[PDB]
Amino acid sequence: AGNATEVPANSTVLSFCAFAVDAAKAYKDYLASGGQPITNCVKMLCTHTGTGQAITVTPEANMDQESFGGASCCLYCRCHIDHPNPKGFCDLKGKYVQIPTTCANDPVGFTLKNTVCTVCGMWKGYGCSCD
Amino acid sequence: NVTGLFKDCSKVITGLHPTQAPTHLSVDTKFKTEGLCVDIPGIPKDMTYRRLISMMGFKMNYQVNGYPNMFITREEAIRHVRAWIGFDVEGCHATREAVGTNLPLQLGFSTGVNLVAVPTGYVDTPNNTDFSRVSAKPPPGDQFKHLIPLMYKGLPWNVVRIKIVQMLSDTLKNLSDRVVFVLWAHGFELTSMKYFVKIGPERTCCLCDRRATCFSTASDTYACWHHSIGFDYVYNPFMIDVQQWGFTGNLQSNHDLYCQVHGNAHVASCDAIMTRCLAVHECFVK
Ligand SMILES: NC(=O)c1sccc1-c1ccccc1
Ligand SMILES: [Zn+2]
Ligand SMILES: [Zn+2]
Ligand SMILES: [Zn+2]
Ligand SMILES: [Zn+2]
Repeated sequence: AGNATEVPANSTVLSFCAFAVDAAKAYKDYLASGGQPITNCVKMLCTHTGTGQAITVTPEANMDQESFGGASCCLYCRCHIDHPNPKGFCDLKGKYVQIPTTCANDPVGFTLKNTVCTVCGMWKGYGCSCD
Repeated sequence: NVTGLFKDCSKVITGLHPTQAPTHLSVDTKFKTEGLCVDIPGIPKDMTYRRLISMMGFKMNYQVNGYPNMFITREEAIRHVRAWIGFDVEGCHATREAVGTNLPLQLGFSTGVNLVAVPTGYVDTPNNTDFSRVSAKPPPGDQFKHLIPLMYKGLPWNVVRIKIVQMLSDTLKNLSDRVVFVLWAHGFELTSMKYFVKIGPERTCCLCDRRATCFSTASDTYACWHHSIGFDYVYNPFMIDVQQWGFTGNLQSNHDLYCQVHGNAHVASCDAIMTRCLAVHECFVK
């Protein structure tokens, strides 16, 4: 009974991060020791003529980006664990997330290490026009 | 190629919207085209779902620098025999709003302790994973009849894990710097550990030089068995699966070959006592 959500290539990393005190650090350390990034993400087919904003209602990838389903790029959603927010809710689930193509091989790692500028809505160091 | 780990146990007839699905496999078929997924104008997200996610199928076979191995060899286990605590869990099945997974009900230890938990699972929602009470029933059959009154005698998991830490601390503080869970067919015991175990790099206690064996979510601090009062999680435990040593039949038949003083009283703590007793006879007797 039931429907599988995952593939065997992710079993080890998801199990490791599902038990860690610090899941984000466990994911970073897993990669630093030669582990493969989390796969089976939700990648979108789009026109690549979007606004390029980091988190959006519909896919908004520009020519330097790829669009992905929000929950699929969130380590906490992927491992089914607590979100580090005060209210425990997710900022990615229910939205699309734009990831630079040069970081699209590891979208979970990208969202863990990067920050969205609250003023322009773009990733810091990957499109932010503020400073 | 798929795994049972994180299997969606809901009875919803469709998959998820691309923004809410945790994986490409879980996205509904209607969004799949040309190898990937598409957003369909007019097809909205689901804002009221409750999807039970199975915690069966953990694989603790990683090799990450500075993080210890949970599963240890027979030789390492023998050196730490004073840390041995037999562990067994009797489960209840998800029912009504979900089907396809086992939830811990009775947690038994070789100390003679049985702890009863409220049937609790990990429920995916539009906003987060809700760790909550779920509908459940004991498995059918005269062998599982004893689990029926336990369905309404459970304690919330936040209380159960505190009691596990307190019991392990009282038992092991003057015996060992660690815990070695002695298991027989580890699958469901490793699933139950998700409810009360945290892992990470080897740490030291907040009040002494001993290695940390406990973690507190209240202060994000670490403690040894002597200083863990009020702590809610077991940190970096070790474990071994006795069944993987060459035994063929069930636990009781293998235990009975060496021992007669532990009559099977059909309860989680008895299976945990039999498991530790069998491992002790195999490794230290004759
Ligand atoms: N096309 C799909 O994704 C369908 S159709 C009915 C259920 C599912 C499903 C749900 C969760 C996980 C994996 C699959
Ligand atoms: Zn999330
Ligand atoms: Zn900016
Ligand atoms: Zn201490
Ligand atoms: Zn015995």
